[PDB]
Amino acid sequence: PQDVVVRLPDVAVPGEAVQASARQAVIHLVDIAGITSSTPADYATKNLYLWNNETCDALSAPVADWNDVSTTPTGSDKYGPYWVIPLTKESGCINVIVRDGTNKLIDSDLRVSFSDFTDRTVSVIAGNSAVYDSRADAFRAAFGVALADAHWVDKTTLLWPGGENKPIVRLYYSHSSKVAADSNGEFSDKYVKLTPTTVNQQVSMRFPHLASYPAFKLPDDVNVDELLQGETVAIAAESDGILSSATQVQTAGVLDDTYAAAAEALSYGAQLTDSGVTFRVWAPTAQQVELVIYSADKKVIASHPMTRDSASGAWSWQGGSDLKGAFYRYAMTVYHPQSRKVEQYEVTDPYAHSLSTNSEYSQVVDLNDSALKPEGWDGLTMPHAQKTKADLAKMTIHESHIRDLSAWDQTVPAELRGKYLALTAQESNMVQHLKQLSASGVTHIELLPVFDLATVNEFSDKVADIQQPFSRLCEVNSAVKSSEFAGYCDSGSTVEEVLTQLKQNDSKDNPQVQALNTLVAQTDSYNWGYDPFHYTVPEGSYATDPEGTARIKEFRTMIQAIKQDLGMNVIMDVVYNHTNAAGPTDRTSVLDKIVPWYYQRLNETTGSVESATCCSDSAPEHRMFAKLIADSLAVWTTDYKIDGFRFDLMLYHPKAQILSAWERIKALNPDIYFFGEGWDSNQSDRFEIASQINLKGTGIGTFSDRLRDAVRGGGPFDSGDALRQNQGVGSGAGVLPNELTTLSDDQARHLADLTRLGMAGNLADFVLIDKDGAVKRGSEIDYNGAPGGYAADPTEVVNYVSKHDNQTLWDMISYKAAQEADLDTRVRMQAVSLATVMLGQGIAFDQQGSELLRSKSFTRDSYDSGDWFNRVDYSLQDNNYNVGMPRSSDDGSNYDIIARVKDAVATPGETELKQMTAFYQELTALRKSSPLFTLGDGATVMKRVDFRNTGADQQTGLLVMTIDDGMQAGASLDSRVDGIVVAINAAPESRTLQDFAGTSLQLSAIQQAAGDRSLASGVQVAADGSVTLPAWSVAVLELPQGESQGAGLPVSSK
Ligand SMILES: [Ca+2]
Ligand SMILES: [Ca+2]
Ligand SMILES: [Ca+2]
Ligand SMILES: [Ca+2]
Ligand SMILES: [Mg+2]
Repeated sequence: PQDVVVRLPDVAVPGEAVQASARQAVIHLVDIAGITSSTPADYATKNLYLWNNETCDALSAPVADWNDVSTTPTGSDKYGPYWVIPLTKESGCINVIVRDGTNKLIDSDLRVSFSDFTDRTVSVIAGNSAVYDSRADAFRAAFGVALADAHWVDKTTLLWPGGENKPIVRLYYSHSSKVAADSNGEFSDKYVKLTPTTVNQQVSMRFPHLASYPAFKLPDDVNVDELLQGETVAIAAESDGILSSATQVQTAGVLDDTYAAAAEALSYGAQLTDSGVTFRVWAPTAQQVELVIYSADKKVIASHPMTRDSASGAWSWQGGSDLKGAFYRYAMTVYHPQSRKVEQYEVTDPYAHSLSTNSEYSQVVDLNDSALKPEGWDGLTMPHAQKTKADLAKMTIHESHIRDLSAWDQTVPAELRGKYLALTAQESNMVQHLKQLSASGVTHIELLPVFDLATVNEFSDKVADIQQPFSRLCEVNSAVKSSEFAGYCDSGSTVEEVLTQLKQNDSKDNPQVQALNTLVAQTDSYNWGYDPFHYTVPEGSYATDPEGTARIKEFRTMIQAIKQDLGMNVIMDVVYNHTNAAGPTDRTSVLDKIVPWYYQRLNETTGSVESATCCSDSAPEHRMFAKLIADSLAVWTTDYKIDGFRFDLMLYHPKAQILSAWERIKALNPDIYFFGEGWDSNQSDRFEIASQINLKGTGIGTFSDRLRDAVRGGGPFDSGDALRQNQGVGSGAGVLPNELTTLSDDQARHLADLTRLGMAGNLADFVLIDKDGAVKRGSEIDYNGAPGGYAADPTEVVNYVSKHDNQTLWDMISYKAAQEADLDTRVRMQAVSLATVMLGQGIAFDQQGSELLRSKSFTRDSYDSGDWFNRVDYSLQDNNYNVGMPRSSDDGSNYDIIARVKDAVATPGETELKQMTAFYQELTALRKSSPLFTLGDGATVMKRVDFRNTGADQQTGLLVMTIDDGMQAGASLDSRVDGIVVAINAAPESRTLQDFAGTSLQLSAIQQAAGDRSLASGVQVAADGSVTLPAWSVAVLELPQGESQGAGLPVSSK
């Protein structure tokens, strides 16, 4: 109360010096440094550099010379100088650099658009790149709250660059209004005073990315709880109280430091107890939280102020058991820093376990009700074991989507198409096909998002799908009436029929199938679904009824049909790395409405929600989102009997957080498998990321992109001719070049190093002979500058050559195969490509439909390309190749290479699909045919797995792997063989192996049984034990085991 008062400068908010007249523009430079009076600093040395180019041309007399200082102010007053600037027209823009001498005062090349500011009278500030409509706007920005680069990281620490070595540094706070200079131009709100200090070790451990920040300390007795109830602003002033800066404050650090210990010990959601129903939501900053109860028809029937727990920041209320089945939301009164208002809105439960249609209301549910279980649910067992590393290694995954599975299948009842329940249609083509894949050794179905997505409208009246009349499309899609396809609104045919008609004159110059599908996408039922609305409710649109609990039992019914009828385990894709939206207004913003700025990751400076994932990046590094994630997985594990989880963008999570969720979930079922994908994240400055490298030895799997790229050819950024030039091992790199490629023998040999290493589990320490005949460890094989091998156990590696994202395997082969490769050869290229995965030691993963040569008509990113481009035809008429040019916005620069390559051979038909399916089941039956294929343990792999045909003189494209079951490896794991040879001859020539002469090698039984339909058809094992391999073939051979264990195929010490 003896304190210096922080205040604005004792001047009025400036008006405008001059308003531009006709064919003029005007620019003010607001001399804020000067208005902080003392010196009337002269403006002669101030000048404008001005020029025309092709974008902004409106200047009338540019002075192109850079060193000409002559463009000095037209005039000036106490707030600074201004410039009158002649122009050619009033519609356009002009380029401006602001200078003192030749020195830039604003580094950014400024541009003033006459579209934005129609009075072409604008203002700018030295050191700021923004262009304001008036000097008042600029003045208020300079002395107003801006950005959010202050971080209240624990109870008594504030990191803020803006306060560095200023004499006055304060935390201002206002419960009910936003902090602002009052009528006196003074900041009269309450404040805490901050004194300079040095960051803790514990704070630098928590926020390494902020450890260079100037630190400040809060009095030890500050009432933290009360400050976090409203707006908080950090302010810095000079010794006379004139404000230097004010910024908003990011509070997630202090929120964990104050509440997370207590709040972690509580359970959340609408919880059926024995004494009724307990509701609890975490809202440590909220002013009020009322529980609103809704009737079935969504009328308010009760509203309860909840009880705040002071230690946790959680709010709770207990009601009657009759509340089971009731709809509810939380009515929040809470300050949101993005809008700087105390907001009032109703939000669904982030811990919701049941919802109304389209997620508008959460719903009280007891998932343990036998009425939400199909008959026998409680005794449902894992058909495949996941205990030992060898168990895990046998995992053979079929990555599928709910509509991809059943949308086009006429043999699924119509009401079940695109539905969880399609999986119960035991006579359908789709289900019978999955049953046979299971019998042959596909072990796992992996589901694309079946949690509650945001992007499909669950109100069936608001949706039109291609099996329905075009008129319905025009009814629900207002853009169709004013499109080139409007005439079809009265046509009388379905949208699928119209798309069929559009194929005929579809081409790179008339991409009309795509053009119509783009509109169909906006309002169909189709999406991959990587758009989280609620993390722990099934998706509503995949139920026959999305209103209420029905989806819970239909979902479990599907889980039962997969494990029990189909005999496969079930993996869920999960997307904890982002939310669909944030802020206080978006319909699908849930977490960020209830605890604002806590669950999203924000830029350290502006406080904007980062979007590096695509969308609204979440903050799994914060304790209560880590809890939300683990609690969520727990429900999917226990109540839905999910056997494994695949994390989208896992490397946006801290390694420690993934490992913590894993230990928590292993406590419920120790056999649950975790894995994820990651290639992009640069969150390394904030924490140790859950990456391929950092996860060595943890037992968390990661998708490997090493064998993928090497066998497909190229990489995901390829476009244009590179898509054809970058051939892979599967499409003839080196051995069957196409007319565009320049791949050298050395490059092709490098691809074979990557593939072999992946077949041995992509281990860091696996020793192999490289392309030049040198000894190398896996970590020493280059993958675009990084260590290639990175795992400790093959169970940490998921191999694949096709997946839902990027082009299907078949479309890649169509891009890259030489013209002379005929259709039958392309089918074998598909099979040899998949043999490197299926016969490798890594866990085997594949896209639903590779066994049908699945195509997407070259679409590279089909997440919103509808039933049309994602079609899988289980009646086996074709593979959905050549059904139209793909989406132009993403594949348009590829139209030239598509048109060139597309019609090289005929489109696969029933004969090729059935042949591929046999190839596929052969490969999966081989993979599970001996324990040697799935050793599980890295040290065992290194002990037993070797390769022949290596070095600079290798026969290009021939992969020969040996797996030892003989004396030098230890126990005999397979009673019937002393060893196994895997020979993949991905080449146009027949090849002969002398490596095994004299050993009584013989072709495996499975392949001999397949006969002329085998991948090994035509293989010759001669008397002397030499082996002839046909072009484009896969052979699995074995050393038969005698009365006891033999010499097998010992690995050589290199
Ligand atoms: Ca103006
Ligand atoms: Ca949904
Ligand atoms: Ca869509
Ligand atoms: Ca044996
Ligand atoms: Mg960053």
